[PDB]
Amino acid sequence: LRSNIDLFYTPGEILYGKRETQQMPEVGQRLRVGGMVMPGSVQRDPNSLKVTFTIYDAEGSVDVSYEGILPDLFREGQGVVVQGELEKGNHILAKEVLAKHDENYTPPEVEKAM
Repeated sequence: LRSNIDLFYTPGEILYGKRETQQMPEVGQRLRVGGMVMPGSVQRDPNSLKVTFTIYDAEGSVDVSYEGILPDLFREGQGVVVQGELEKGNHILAKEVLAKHDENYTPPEVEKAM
């Protein structure tokens, strides 16, 4: 199947199969995944920007480690997007976390590489 940039999964598709059976990701790879943050799941380090949360949908759930400056929109019970790398089973090392605030990403060849 095609569409969008990169690939993507969900908290069903990382466990059950990508939207039919297209493949499963590598425990060695980078990927992206939307899901709804479970309430209460978001632990954050009392002294650090580390997070641990779970994201689910009407199907299954996955865990997320993130560490860093979290979207100020990110909330307990909204439909976020993760991206980063597969940890082990159904857990993602997020590398950014996004709060479905549309997002766009300006490339290099505009800012200071015109």
